[PDB]
Amino acid sequence: GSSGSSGASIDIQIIDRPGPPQIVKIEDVWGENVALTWTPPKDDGNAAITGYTIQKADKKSMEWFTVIEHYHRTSATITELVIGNEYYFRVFSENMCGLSEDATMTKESAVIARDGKIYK
Repeated sequence: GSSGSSGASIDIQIIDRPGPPQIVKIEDVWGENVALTWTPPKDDGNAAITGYTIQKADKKSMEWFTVIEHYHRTSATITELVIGNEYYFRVFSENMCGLSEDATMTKESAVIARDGKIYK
């Protein structure tokens, strides 16, 4: 097919805390590293999305420890992971306001193990 769309005369410039990422998935997990994959915002209209803060936590103390801040890419490889357990992860949104009030937590947890299934 073929179609387009263009035409508007308004500048909705309403600054405010950045929302969470469209979604957050886990590319995969191998050895003692985890691969996270979050999608970009649908807004992206206020403050150049500086980056995205990642936080990992275990199902033991559910403690969140700043993994990375003011990032760039949309994917980051986690480290320091113990094989034979699970862990969570949440991606935040920064720019100027601060950290997104809410974070898109992986629908599921990543099971650490010395293996990798190429499901894609």
